[PDB]
Amino acid sequence: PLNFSRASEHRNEKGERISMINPRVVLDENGISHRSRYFIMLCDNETAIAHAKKTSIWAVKKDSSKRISDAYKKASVYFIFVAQQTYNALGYAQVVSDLNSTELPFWSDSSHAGGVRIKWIKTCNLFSAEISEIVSHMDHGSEARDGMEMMYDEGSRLCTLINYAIMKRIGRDR
RNA sequence: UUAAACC
Repeated sequence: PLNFSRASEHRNEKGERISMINPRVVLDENGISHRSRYFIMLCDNETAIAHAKKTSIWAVKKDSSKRISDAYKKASVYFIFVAQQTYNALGYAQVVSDLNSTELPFWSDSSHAGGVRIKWIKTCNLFSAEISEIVSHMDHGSEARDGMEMMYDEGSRLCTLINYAIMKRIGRDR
């Protein structure tokens, strides 16, 4: 079972922090991998998520746009989509363009900085108690804030849990 | 709906 209480204590022989799931993955002092970075999208709008599952365009919020665009410079960047009120996992996707003002989804509003293209990896409408728990403690033990970056081990565990449910025919949406 | 990466 994953426990972050001692995550800072997982270290290699050089003193670098390493992942609790895969000890070969070197992390910064925030638990983030320079190679693979994960952001949560807390979805409150059925129209937006259904349109994004069809068209693969997402609107990024002003408050998280700079950090996401900076992460896209040298890492693979993933968005994990979670329904805000129920914490159902809706899927996860890789960001395959940077922020731009040329291609916006029609549902974007003044909260959004611009658009990105995504490539869906899995889609679902899934309840999992461990996904719920990870989202509920993502901000230092308190609930995730929309657009926040999470730790490598949180992103990787969420992808594993989504994949596992889909392969068991649980929470599929297609 | 075969995560990616690392091995």
